[PDB]
Amino acid sequence: AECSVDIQGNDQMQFNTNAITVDKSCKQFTVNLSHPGNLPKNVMGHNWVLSTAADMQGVVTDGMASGLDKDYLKPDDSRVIAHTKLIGSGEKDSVTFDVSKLKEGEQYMFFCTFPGHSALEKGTLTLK
Ligand SMILES: [Cu+2]
Repeated sequence: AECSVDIQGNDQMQFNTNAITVDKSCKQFTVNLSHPGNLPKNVMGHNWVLSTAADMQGVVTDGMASGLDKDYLKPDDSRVIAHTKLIGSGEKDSVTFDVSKLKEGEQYMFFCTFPGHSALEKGTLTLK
């Protein structure tokens, strides 16, 4: 949509897109994560996290390492640019971020930090 994307995380851990293109015109960008299916947060929770492609592994490891209670995102982790909370089936959440935080020509990956989910739930964000 205009400066927004509606992305989904389903019970067979996949995202409904794998490519997000944020236009330079947008001053803010909004992602609305929604979760269809019936499998609950502790078994198939999802979240939308944004970092540079280089930082990704690290955010994922230190988030995995931090636990359900901390929604698998290490607290005040400087590498995560924007993130939603972890949601189970039937939940929704959105995050708007400053597009001026995205550097032109850098590689940004979006992903889900919940254990084992990044292997299929992750894609690219490109700021044109
Ligand atoms: Cu996930």
